[PDB]
Amino acid sequence: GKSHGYRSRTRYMFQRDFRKHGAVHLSTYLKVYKVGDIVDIKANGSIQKGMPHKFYQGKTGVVYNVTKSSVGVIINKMVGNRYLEKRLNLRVEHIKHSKCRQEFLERVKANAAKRAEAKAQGVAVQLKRQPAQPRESRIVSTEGNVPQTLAPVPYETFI
Amino acid sequence: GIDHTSKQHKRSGHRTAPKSDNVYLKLLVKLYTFLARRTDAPFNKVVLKALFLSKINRPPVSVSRIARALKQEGAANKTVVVVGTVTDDARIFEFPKTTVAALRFTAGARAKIVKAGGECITLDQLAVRAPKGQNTLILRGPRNSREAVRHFGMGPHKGKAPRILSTGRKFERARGRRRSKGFKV
Amino acid sequence: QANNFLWPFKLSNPSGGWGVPRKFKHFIQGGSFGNREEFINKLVKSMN
Amino acid sequence: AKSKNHTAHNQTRKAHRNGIKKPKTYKYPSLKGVDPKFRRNHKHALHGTAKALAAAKK
Amino acid sequence: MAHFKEYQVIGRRLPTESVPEPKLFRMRIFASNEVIAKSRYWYFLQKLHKVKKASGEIVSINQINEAHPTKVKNFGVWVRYDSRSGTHNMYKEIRDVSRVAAVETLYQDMAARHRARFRSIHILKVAEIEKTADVKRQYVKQFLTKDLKFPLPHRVQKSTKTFSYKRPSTFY
RNA sequence: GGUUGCGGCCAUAUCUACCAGAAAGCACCGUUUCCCGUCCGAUCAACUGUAGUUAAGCUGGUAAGAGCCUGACCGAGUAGUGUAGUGGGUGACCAUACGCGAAACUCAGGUGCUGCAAUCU
RNA sequence: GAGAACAGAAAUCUCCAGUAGAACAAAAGGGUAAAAGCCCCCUUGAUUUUGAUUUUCAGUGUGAAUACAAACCAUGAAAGU
RNA sequence: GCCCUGAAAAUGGAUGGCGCUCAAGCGUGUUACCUAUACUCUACCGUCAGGGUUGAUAUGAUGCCCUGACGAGUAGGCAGG
RNA sequence: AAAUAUGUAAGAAGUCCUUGUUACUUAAUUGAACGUGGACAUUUGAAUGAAGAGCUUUUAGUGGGCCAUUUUUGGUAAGCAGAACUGGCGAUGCGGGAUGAACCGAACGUAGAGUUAAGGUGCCGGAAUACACGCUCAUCAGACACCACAAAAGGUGUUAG
RNA sequence: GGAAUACUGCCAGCUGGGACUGAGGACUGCGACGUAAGUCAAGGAUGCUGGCAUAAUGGUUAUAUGCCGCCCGUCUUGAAACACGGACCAAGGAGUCUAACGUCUAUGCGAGUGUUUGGGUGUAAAACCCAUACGCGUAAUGAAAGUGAACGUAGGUUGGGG
RNA sequence: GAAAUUGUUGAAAGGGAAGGGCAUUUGAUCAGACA
Ligand SMILES: [Mg+2]
Ligand SMILES: [Mg+2]
Ligand SMILES: [Mg+2]
Ligand SMILES: [Mg+2]
Ligand SMILES: [Mg+2]
Ligand SMILES: [Mg+2]
Ligand SMILES: [Mg+2]
Ligand SMILES: [Mg+2]
Ligand SMILES: [Mg+2]
Ligand SMILES: [Mg+2]
Ligand SMILES: [Mg+2]
Ligand SMILES: [Mg+2]
Ligand SMILES: [Mg+2]
Ligand SMILES: [Mg+2]
Ligand SMILES: [Mg+2]
Ligand SMILES: [Mg+2]
Ligand SMILES: [Mg+2]
Ligand SMILES: [Mg+2]
Ligand SMILES: [Mg+2]
Ligand SMILES: [Mg+2]
Ligand SMILES: [Mg+2]
Ligand SMILES: [Mg+2]
Ligand SMILES: [Mg+2]
Ligand SMILES: [Mg+2]
Ligand SMILES: [Mg+2]
Ligand SMILES: [Mg+2]
Ligand SMILES: [Mg+2]
Ligand SMILES: [Mg+2]
Ligand SMILES: [Mg+2]
Ligand SMILES: [Mg+2]
Ligand SMILES: [Mg+2]
Ligand SMILES: [Mg+2]
Ligand SMILES: [Mg+2]
Ligand SMILES: [Mg+2]
Ligand SMILES: [Mg+2]
Ligand SMILES: [Mg+2]
Ligand SMILES: [Mg+2]
Ligand SMILES: [Mg+2]
Ligand SMILES: [Mg+2]
Ligand SMILES: [Mg+2]
Ligand SMILES: [Mg+2]
Ligand SMILES: [Mg+2]
Ligand SMILES: [Mg+2]
Ligand SMILES: [Mg+2]
Ligand SMILES: [Mg+2]
Ligand SMILES: [Mg+2]
Ligand SMILES: [Mg+2]
Ligand SMILES: [Mg+2]
Ligand SMILES: [Mg+2]
Ligand SMILES: [Mg+2]
Ligand SMILES: [Mg+2]
Ligand SMILES: [Mg+2]
Ligand SMILES: [Mg+2]
Ligand SMILES: [Mg+2]
Ligand SMILES: [Mg+2]
Ligand SMILES: [Mg+2]
Ligand SMILES: [Mg+2]
Ligand SMILES: [Mg+2]
Ligand SMILES: [Mg+2]
Ligand SMILES: [Mg+2]
Ligand SMILES: [Mg+2]
Ligand SMILES: [Mg+2]
Ligand SMILES: [Mg+2]
Ligand SMILES: [Mg+2]
Ligand SMILES: [Mg+2]
Ligand SMILES: [Mg+2]
Ligand SMILES: [Mg+2]
Ligand SMILES: [Mg+2]
Ligand SMILES: [Mg+2]
Ligand SMILES: [Mg+2]
Repeated sequence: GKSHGYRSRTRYMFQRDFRKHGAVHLSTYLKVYKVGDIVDIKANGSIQKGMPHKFYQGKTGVVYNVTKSSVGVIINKMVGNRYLEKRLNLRVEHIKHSKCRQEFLERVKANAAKRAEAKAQGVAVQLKRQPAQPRESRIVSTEGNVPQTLAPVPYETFI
Repeated sequence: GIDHTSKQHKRSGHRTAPKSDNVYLKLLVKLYTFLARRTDAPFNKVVLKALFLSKINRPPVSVSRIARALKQEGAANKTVVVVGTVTDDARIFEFPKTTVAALRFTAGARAKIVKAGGECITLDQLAVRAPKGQNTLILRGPRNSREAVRHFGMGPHKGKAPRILSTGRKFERARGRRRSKGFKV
Repeated sequence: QANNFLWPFKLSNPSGGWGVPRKFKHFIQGGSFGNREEFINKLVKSMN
Repeated sequence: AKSKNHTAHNQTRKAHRNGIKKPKTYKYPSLKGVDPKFRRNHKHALHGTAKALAAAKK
Repeated sequence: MAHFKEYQVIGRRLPTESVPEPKLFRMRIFASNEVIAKSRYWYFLQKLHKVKKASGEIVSINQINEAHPTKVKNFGVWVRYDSRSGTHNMYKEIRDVSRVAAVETLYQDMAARHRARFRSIHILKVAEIEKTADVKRQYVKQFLTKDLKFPLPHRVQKSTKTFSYKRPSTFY
């Protein structure tokens, strides 16, 4: 009958990336995690100990614990109509620092600056982001660039 | 039609009067909705609602919980207000002076307060002395000390106490409550 | 703030009608829906 | 006498009435499952700094 | 699709730093309004060029009116179209007094004879046939003979009341 | 710049065939008392740095080289796809409207970058 | 592939090539090259205590599994495991 | 493309019927026109909400007064009668 | 290697400076975690919306479902059997599709006036025997989605290419 | 060369015909017109005139005419069904009471509470009064023997109405 | 001294059921309000 073991349906998920099998490079072990850090979760199939269940592949959570060979990650998972808190013991091989945050940290650190650069000068800042605006007017010149007239082309077969 | 985004004809959820039939209660309410409509003091608005509350949502305040509150920094001359009844407590030996305005004082409570040369005031007397609730400390009692709430949220690993009549070894203490008997909770 | 202040406008049906046999295809296919650019003014006036 | 076997039909309608409630979030979450050796030390650390504050209120 | 205007439409792909002033291309387009016209433009540019509307821009849009609207002209018309089972090129000739009139009767004709709706047609070219005798299709040659005259037999007048006291006459 | 010891990214570093490499280094290389390991001092161990050599390792350059890497309105706004119609068609299927948009292909350009430390005409 | 008495398609000896085309009880999929395969050396961590966690879920049980704490040991020059 | 052949079933019989042939048929275009418990404005009912009003010397404070929005319903819940 | 779908982030529970606590951890007052004191307010860190948001108890009915577009399995097929996402019917009248659970339009308090939807406007029947260009003649013509069927093949009928 | 016109759009340009509504009930607002006095179409209709004063209008009813309308009740995915019950009418005819309970609410009293087994008393099954116990609560946890709730302003931190 | 059901009298309708909805004509019948 049906079958639904732990690593069920994961053939291509935990698979290894073309011409990237073998030892994991040492940078994966030199990276350093602190409680609060935001991490993305993705399984290294060659590292059977400490694997995320496949539900958590592609998922991003927060470190809550740092352990000898691992980090404890809390993921919010929705079951029924509600989220429940989930805690994952993952070896450092199945985790990386998420950049889901840099645009923020980089933007903060920058936002402080142009605020100083304003204040100190005599204000007028405006530092919220804004959506793509529509385009302004413009004058396109014809010089070197007279318009080429095209028409639709007849039916033809090649074969 | 309207693609409604939220339930129609929904009642706000809040009492608007009390459920009680007591004339004197209804009179205090006559008083305090006036005060609330015409004084912009927030105290009056809070008091109005508390008058509507059912018995559960107004646990008794003990005279010792009053003595504590008067121990706050800068609070000793405040007049404590309790929109409910005030109960006695032999566990405190030394009880301060003050003025407590409340709906009911048990016999032993007004005794203790009065023996210390303090004063029991009804809510309307409070209104007259403090139309904006000036210099007033509102105390509420423990709502979630009730026996009922012991049993709210019963379920595995929740630690919340069976609805049970008899208790003892041999009432709901075997399979499911210990590692050696099926499992534990 | 200005625009939110305005309750959504309640309009009537177009007075001289929709100008098309069937409303629910794009303006570009002889329907009524989508961006009809400045032709909105004729519609909305007929509706207002 | 056979019957339907399974369907999700209508299940997300039901979950959306009361709604899919977002996770709910606390400042100071539980240390549940945090390294005991850490916690043991954290316990004395805190005790220590409390003392050093009540002291500074001598 | 309606009563046609003819439009010059001009577009280009958007400028970029390394390529400011992209090339600029033009199409004549027969449409009932400029909204359908810019639409048609983008439709054909994408059959010809790496572009689409999100990465291009309309530069200009102008209605072209007939130079000599009360001068009878012999049009050559070149069309691509799809049938129920294949796609086909066609040459037709239309005698009228404007390109715009001429293209209306073309769609009409294509709808009537070949059952081709508007979506299925591409006008490839509309051109005025300068010398009679480069006129090729006989259903027009016919109207070029000298001193041409013809009666309209069997005249049928529209009654305006439901009853009539005569008995009509189709004389003319 | 060379070179070595430890490296990071892990082919622009790999593969095939040629050739060039000063100085130092590294290497090949001599030995069998001693620790040590072998069917075999080939590997592994020790000892000399003496006796010998750039042949190989190593490093670099060559090639309308194989591979790999990068780019392009090269192919292609193609294939596929989200949304629309009381659109076409017996049907199989297919056009159109508002969007998103490949892979192969073709051509061009490239063939390791770099951290710590010691050393060198 | 090219080589060596008896020796042959197949015995045992050697060199070259070899990204895994093998092997890892078992189905199949994943994984793995100074290994996770093959050969050897030492061993009992397949042990002790009691919690937390992931899958199945009601976020019950059971199975199975993960990462720590507190012991006692194994191995290795060691980091470690 | 339209039409024609290919094209056989049981009571008499269905483009809904009548009937229609430069259609009242097929393809396409342009106006006008008809009409839903829908949309717009208005009155009245009720429901929900937000305001105002104890000042006596007259009559409903669960009252009175202003204002806005909303109204389908089996099983079923509650409410006022 | 898409499209659709999908995890996280877009700040006061934030960012920076100073330097306290410990039995953890470091060669090390090193780190780690929690802190004290200090500095910067609403363009404080995208959009749109918000008849507010959060939270607690308790209890009914239900636990045969079925249909349509799209994806889709088994089957020659089925008004057949089985899944996916949404939308419906069931529980729902009203206008249209003559008729019809599910299609189209549109969701209902009692009414006036107006305007429309989908669908129509020869007569039945409210509304042009309206306008305009073609095509079609059938001794079993054709006539509007879902939908109430027709194919290979063939015609020196006629049309345009 | 110089105009006109079409088309599309704009005007806080003027103006005619027709239909439905007229909610509200002193005044109070925002205005408009006037040199002013005053006036007005400016927070919801008034003025003038006629007819009848009654079955005239209106209600009710029967019938006719236009259009529309299938038997209800039931189980069911689906019933007007070629599914079941029901010829007709009266009258009867189905969630009750009790023991012990959960949640909610009202009321009394409150670290307590509960007079009604019983006693006293009586205008006699009522109403009125009451001593000792008992029950639940004020302590928990262990299988049990047993032990049994302040380091501290009954703690620190963050939010918190008032 | 109800209803089902029945006789007589009076009034009305009735081309293969009857009964019902919205609207008005026609007949019969009737409240109110005028002053
Ligand atoms: Mg299976
Ligand atoms: Mg294992
Ligand atoms: Mg307790
Ligand atoms: Mg008009
Ligand atoms: Mg008009
Ligand atoms: Mg009209
Ligand atoms: Mg239509
Ligand atoms: Mg209008
Ligand atoms: Mg069965
Ligand atoms: Mg079945
Ligand atoms: Mg079932
Ligand atoms: Mg040398
Ligand atoms: Mg030896
Ligand atoms: Mg040697
Ligand atoms: Mg050696
Ligand atoms: Mg050499
Ligand atoms: Mg080397
Ligand atoms: Mg090459
Ligand atoms: Mg598609
Ligand atoms: Mg379709
Ligand atoms: Mg295997
Ligand atoms: Mg190794
Ligand atoms: Mg074992
Ligand atoms: Mg169980
Ligand atoms: Mg288990
Ligand atoms: Mg027919
Ligand atoms: Mg007809
Ligand atoms: Mg027609
Ligand atoms: Mg007309
Ligand atoms: Mg209505
Ligand atoms: Mg309305
Ligand atoms: Mg209702
Ligand atoms: Mg998303
Ligand atoms: Mg989402
Ligand atoms: Mg808003
Ligand atoms: Mg609000
Ligand atoms: Mg429930
Ligand atoms: Mg239930
Ligand atoms: Mg149930
Ligand atoms: Mg059942
Ligand atoms: Mg549907
Ligand atoms: Mg049902
Ligand atoms: Mg419906
Ligand atoms: Mg008829
Ligand atoms: Mg008519
Ligand atoms: Mg079709
Ligand atoms: Mg039909
Ligand atoms: Mg033919
Ligand atoms: Mg009035
Ligand atoms: Mg009035
Ligand atoms: Mg009268
Ligand atoms: Mg009269
Ligand atoms: Mg009669
Ligand atoms: Mg009928
Ligand atoms: Mg039944
Ligand atoms: Mg059945
Ligand atoms: Mg029925
Ligand atoms: Mg039947
Ligand atoms: Mg039965
Ligand atoms: Mg029967
Ligand atoms: Mg009865
Ligand atoms: Mg007596
Ligand atoms: Mg007696
Ligand atoms: Mg006694
Ligand atoms: Mg005990
Ligand atoms: Mg003892
Ligand atoms: Mg703290
Ligand atoms: Mg009698
Ligand atoms: Mg009747
Ligand atoms: Mg009537």
